[PDB]
Amino acid sequence: XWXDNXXXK
Amino acid sequence: SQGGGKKKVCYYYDGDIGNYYYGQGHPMKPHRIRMTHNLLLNYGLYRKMEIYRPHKATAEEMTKYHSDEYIKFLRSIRPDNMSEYSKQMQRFNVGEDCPVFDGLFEFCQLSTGGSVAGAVKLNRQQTDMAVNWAGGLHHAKKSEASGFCYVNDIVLAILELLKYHQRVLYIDIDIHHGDGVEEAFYTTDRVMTVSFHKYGEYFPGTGDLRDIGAGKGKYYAVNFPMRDGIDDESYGQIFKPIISKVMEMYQPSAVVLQCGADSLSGDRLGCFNLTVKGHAKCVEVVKTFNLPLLMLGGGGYTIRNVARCWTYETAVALDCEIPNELPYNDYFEYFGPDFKLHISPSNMTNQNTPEYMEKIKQRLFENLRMLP
Ligand code: NA
Ligand code: NA
Ligand SMILES: [Zn+2]
Repeated sequence: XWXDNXXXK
Repeated sequence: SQGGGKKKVCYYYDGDIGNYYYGQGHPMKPHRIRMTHNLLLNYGLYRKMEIYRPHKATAEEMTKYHSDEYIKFLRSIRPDNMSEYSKQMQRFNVGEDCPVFDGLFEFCQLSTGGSVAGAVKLNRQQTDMAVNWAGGLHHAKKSEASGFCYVNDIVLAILELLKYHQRVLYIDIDIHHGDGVEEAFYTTDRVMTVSFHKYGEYFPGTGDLRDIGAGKGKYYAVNFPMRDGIDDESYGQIFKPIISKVMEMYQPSAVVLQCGADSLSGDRLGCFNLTVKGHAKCVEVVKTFNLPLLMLGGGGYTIRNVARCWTYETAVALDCEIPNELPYNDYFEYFGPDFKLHISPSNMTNQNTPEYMEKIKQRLFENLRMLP
């Protein structure tokens, strides 16, 4: 959810 | 009875909810709930609804869904003893996206307490609607945290409604997929979960059109995948017909509506192009069916628009028209440079073609036809 770099997040 | 009239609203808020801090740079700001509360007070909306302070939900109330091992970890973990729980932090998905902060468990108690108390107030038929903007944490799983959510207050509040309601309807207009609520009731027909969300290289990566439930819950999970930049007109063209078709086929006796504001235009994490009026249109559509309704919060990370959205949606629930000129409040500078209640959409491209919206809706009606 917060940020990018895989897994969405 | 005919399905109308002004509804009684019970509003849940704890003045300490705005002091919990996720950490520097973290987009989840519980201060937005205090801004929302202070804004609707200066609008005078406290005269039209009953304001309650929620209790702190105990670990016993949370274990009605969550595992004992996961809840006991939430009571124990603190910023001063993270080194001892470094293994348990990874097991329960705590430390990065869902960080450890001071009063973490208390924040979960206040957020959950408002939701379960609203469900009790609805079960006892002492209100028509219950509002808990601190709730709506739709990502929390049975034994792990996710998407800034630690305890899934929605699942606990719906389990409370299932004591007196045979069928409960969950609607999720957060820009992210309501995976936690959908997973909890994926194999039962007593709860139908309807989620509108962005799909494709986006958190949490679930919510495909072809996810309709399993077992006895097959065709009782509805997901509308969307692309970037959807506006009020495209969103309103599909929400009302799909919700109307769900009410006809499923016929619930209670409704839970998660009103995540991160689907608004200009959200720090969202990429939709909705306005407050387009977002609040979903509230008054669900409201027209005159069923016991629990309104919860959720996402929303441009906090000045979050305070706008949930204040207006509270007035919509109260059927009270409030002026676009924002009254003075303790956070008046947050709403510059316009100091208006309603927002305007951006010039971003709506990648949701009208034919795409019509095709996804048509395939969802096929699934709804498989209900008894
Ligand atoms: Na959603
Ligand atoms: Na279900
Ligand atoms: Zn979200």
